[PDB]
Amino acid sequence: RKQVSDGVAHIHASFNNTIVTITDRQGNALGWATAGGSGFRGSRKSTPFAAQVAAERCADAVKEYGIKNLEVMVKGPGPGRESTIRALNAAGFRITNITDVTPIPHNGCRPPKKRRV
RNA sequence: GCUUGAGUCUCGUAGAGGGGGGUAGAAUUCCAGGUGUAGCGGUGAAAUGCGUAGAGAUCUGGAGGAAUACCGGUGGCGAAG
Repeated sequence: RKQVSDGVAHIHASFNNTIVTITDRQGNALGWATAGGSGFRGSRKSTPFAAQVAAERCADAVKEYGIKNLEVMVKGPGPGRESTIRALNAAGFRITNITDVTPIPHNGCRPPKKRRV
């Protein structure tokens, strides 16, 4: 409907997935799409190429809004995160800045006991 | 008998030493919302499980429990824990 020209992107980046969702600095969501929502499975769904395709299916999914400026909130380990930031840059968005917003607890809770092979 | 051992008094310095009572910010979880769709989750690959009664993701508000990131250093205190 309307125009923003400067939105916000959020790349949740797990070791198993990398979901990318956009809003306009208001929490009112606009467009979301996952690396897993495109037929990919197994290790294939955890590749930076899956990140590229995901970026493309958000970029096309936002053409009506047509923002020309982006800020990216990269969170969590990213295998595919490393390449997602420049795919959007090429998708017709002059990314202003990147920000590592990975939440760090002040020893609030006991973490789960990780893999023990 | 004596004052060197051992004790007492006057004056200050450092400290995660101990007990009790207050309070604070991140973080996880749940609930109430607003937006928002087909996925989420995990794996060697899957499956159980979760999702159209609207999940996952995003912003706001609330509730409860536990512990206090950097400072931090084989640095400090304590008879040991």
